[PDB]
Order: sequence, then structure tokens, then C-alpha cells
Amino acid sequence: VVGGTDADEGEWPWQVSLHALGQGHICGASLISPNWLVSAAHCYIDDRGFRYSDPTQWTAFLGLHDQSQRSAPGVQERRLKRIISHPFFNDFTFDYDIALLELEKPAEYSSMVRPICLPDASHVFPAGKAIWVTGWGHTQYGGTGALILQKGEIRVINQTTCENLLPQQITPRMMCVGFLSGGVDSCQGDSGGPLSSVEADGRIFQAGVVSWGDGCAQRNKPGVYTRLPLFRDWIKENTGV
Ligand SMILES: N=C(N)NCCC1CCN(C(=O)[C@H](Cc2cccc(C(=N)N)c2)NS(=O)(=O)c2ccc3ccccc3c2)CC1
Repeated sequence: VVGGTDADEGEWPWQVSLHALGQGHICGASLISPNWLVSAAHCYIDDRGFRYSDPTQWTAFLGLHDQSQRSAPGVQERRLKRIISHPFFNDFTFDYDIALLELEKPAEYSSMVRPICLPDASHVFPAGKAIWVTGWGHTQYGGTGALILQKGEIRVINQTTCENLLPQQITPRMMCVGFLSGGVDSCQGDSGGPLSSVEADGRIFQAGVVSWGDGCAQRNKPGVYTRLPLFRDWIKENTGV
């Protein structure tokens, strides 16, 4: 996260960290139930040197705050039993960049581990609404990741403007969130993480999945996120959630 600040410990109990066997933090995820997490599909694509699509190659850390303190009290470690990438995911356009990750064993709800609420299919996160992006990703484009979870406030951008800023790259499954001036934005390593939106009664709903961006925090290049409401039924059908 670029232009963010240290989050308070336990401030985002739904934020999860996904480590690949011997590679440390690779992507973020969100806890949505005792057994399921939501993340970005592009994080689980095999490459010639490593099988990122193999659930046994991952470890999820829930209730984590500092990457250098993965054993701290309250931090839960879990293995993945399965990775369900959206069938329509497109590695080239990044359309349908969303995945469901089944925990090998249930998360234990605590003050540091708690699911984020999921929005109904018909709900719309309005342009201009303040949203929170969190993650251990880079704090600067071409920089390095954060040890302490970072948080940043950004805003939903009008879909038409989004399409115009990134021509031939924005599908209806995507949504721009951030600022045209840049400054605050997600970045490498934040992919898979959730957008947290404070709703009418203070409860937090997931407004999207960190997916991609042209650089990080650049002017006129807000981050592109996978929308959530559009996948409510898909999540329910695949996880029972
Ligand atoms: N085979 C593979 N391992 N492929 C990995 C592809 C890529 C997917 C998403 N990523 C990004 O979009 C980054 C960083 C980023 C991540 C999330 C949000 C934002 C944001 N600005 N809000 C920025 N953006 S970039 O313009 O620097 C870039 C794009 C595509 C690339 C392809 C290959 C190598 C480097 C790349 C960098 C990181 C990695």
C-alpha cells in the first residue's frame, strides 16, 4: 500500500496473508466464513518454477499484524485444502480476477480473526464513497513490502472515467478505486486483499479484491479492483456462504 499508515493491531481482522512454500508473503486474502477466504485468481497461476495453483503449496496467516512476528499470540496459521479460480478468469485481461480458498481447518473466531461481511448482488458501492485498502505490499512503486500491515483511504471512481483512464483494459467486473492525483493506492503484494467499506451501521463489507494497476499511485492510474456484488451468487454456490 502506497501513501498509507500503519494499521492498528487487529484493526482488520478479516485481512489474511498468504505465503507460498519458502517464499514468504505473496498475496492477501479475506476471511468470509470459518472455512473460506476470497482472493485474486492471478495469485494462483503456475509458472515454470513454482506451482502456485497447488493448494498444498500455501500457508494462510490470519490475525497477522507484522510479517516478522508470525507466531505472536492470536495469529492463526492454516493450510489450504483447495483453490477455486473463477472459471472465466482471463490471465491476459485479468477479467474475473477472483478466487475462493478453502482452509484445511476452520479459522477460530477471535478479536483478531473475524470475517468481513459480503454484499448482496444488488448492492452498489457508489462513486466517491471512501473505501479502505489494506495490505503488506510495496509502500512505493519499485520499493519493498511492509512488515506492518498498512491501510489507506481511497475512493470509488466512476466507471466511465475508469474505462477512459485505462482504455481497452476495463471490464464491468473491474472497478477503479483511488484518486486521479494518485498518492494512495495498493501495489505489488496487496493483490488478493479486500477493500473494506464502512456501511450504514458501521459494519464493514467487502467492496472488492485488490487486482492490478498501471504502476502504483501514479497520476491518472488508480488501482483496478475486482467487484464483489457480482460474485455473491458464485460464492454462495461454491462455498455455501
Ligand atoms: N507470471 C506472473 N508472476 N505474473 C505477475 C503479474 C502481475 C499481476 C498484478 N501486478 C501488478 O499489477 C503491478 C503491481 C500492483 C498490484 C496491485 C495493485 C496495483 C495498483 N496500482 N493499485 C499495482 N502493476 S505493474 O504495473 O507494476 C505490473 C503489471 C504487470 C506485470 C507483469 C509482469 C511483471 C511485472 C508487472 C508489473 C503484480 C504482478
